[PDB]
Amino acid sequence: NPDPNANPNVDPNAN
Amino acid sequence: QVQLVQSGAEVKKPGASVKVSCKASGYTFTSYAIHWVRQAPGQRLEWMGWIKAGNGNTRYSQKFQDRVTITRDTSASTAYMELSSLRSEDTAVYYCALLTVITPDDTFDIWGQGTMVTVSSASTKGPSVFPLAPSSKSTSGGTAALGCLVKDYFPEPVTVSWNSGALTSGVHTFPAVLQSSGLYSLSSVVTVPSSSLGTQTYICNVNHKPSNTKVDKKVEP
Amino acid sequence: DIVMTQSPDSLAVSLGERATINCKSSQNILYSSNNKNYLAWYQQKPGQAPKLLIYWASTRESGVPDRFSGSGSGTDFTLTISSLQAEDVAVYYCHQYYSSPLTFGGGTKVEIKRADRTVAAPSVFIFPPSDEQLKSGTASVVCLLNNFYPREAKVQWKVDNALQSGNSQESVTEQDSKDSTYSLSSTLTLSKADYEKHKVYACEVTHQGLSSPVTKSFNRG
Repeated sequence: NPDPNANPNVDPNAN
Repeated sequence: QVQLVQSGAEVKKPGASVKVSCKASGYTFTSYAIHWVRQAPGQRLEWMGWIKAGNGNTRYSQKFQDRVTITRDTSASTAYMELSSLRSEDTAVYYCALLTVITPDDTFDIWGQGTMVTVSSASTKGPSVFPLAPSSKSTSGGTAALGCLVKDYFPEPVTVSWNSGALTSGVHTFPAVLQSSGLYSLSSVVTVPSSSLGTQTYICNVNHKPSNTKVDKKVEP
Repeated sequence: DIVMTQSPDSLAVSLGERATINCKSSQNILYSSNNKNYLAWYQQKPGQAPKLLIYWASTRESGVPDRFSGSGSGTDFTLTISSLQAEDVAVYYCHQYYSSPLTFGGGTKVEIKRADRTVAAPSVFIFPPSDEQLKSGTASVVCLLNNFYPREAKVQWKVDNALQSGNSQESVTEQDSKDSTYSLSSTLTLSKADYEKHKVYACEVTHQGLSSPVTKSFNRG
């Protein structure tokens, strides 16, 4: 699964 | 407009350290993470690490964790990357960047202008700027060629503009070449109407930040 | 590391034509729970930082033209430029943000070819050393080959009709953002003393658009 801390700038639930 | 403005190019000796800064503006500094990405000459982009501007938390690539420290100063709205124990393979352009900011509201991606770090024993040297005057040997048809020779400087880069940026059409600023001496040289040329050499003024503007060299050279027939 | 591999390393198509760039990831970057691929495409033009074009594999950033399109899922991705505009000359990079370290592909250089199959001979200009440089004790002679296509070109130097070898340096621009053309500068560098022992200085140019070599020359002084 993706690591959400790889790029903190990325909100994975935003388009 | 969000902007990221980095410190100037530097040469550093092998084994020494270098500290590049990255001043942010146009947004709330503490809200996002600043990344550091480098690009060695001719090679691909390489991610080094990020720092969360608010809490100062960091994450490093394994390739660099032994030699890189990323830090921030919220009062100055600035991030810093320090690379120690420099080696020839560290010669590269270093970028700070707000990479892939994907927010519920908006999406943006902003980079600094880059900082070239050269790892070398050689000393900093400012360029000489010589005119390449238009003459009968540099006119063909109704076109005249003229330029500036930016000779014997170290390290890279220089920047060249013409007429303080008013002249951009027809300009060719060539890649620098390393001469046998170990110093760089390049030329910047432009083609212009031969008919108007008497009425127009052509000035090349040369900047070599490592030596704080700033030259304006009028190029006359 | 999730290794990103691009194919081809370089491509050339005509203005108007379709360019295709492939990127493959060593690991699946699709998250089934949100049906998102953690991939971005960047464009990088010479001497500038990269510019974000696509994110989530297929989402265009605002401002990005609709002729740029991303496709693909899991480990196989494609960037397509539907109708190339000559400015699209640049290096394209894939990027994954699924896991640390963040990684980039090796880059795909996109160049332009002329659709009308035409050839552009270089315009040749020659510049004697400036008196300013001569006062410093060195003489640089510059030959300019302007706006030629295709890229292959030959310059030979002749001093007093004798062919020269190994004492000149050349530099070539990147392909022009507007016309497919290239330019080349060659510099012949001599000490002032050697410069002053000869009369005729000439550069002789060979290119596909020339049915015989072009020689541009001057007599010292």
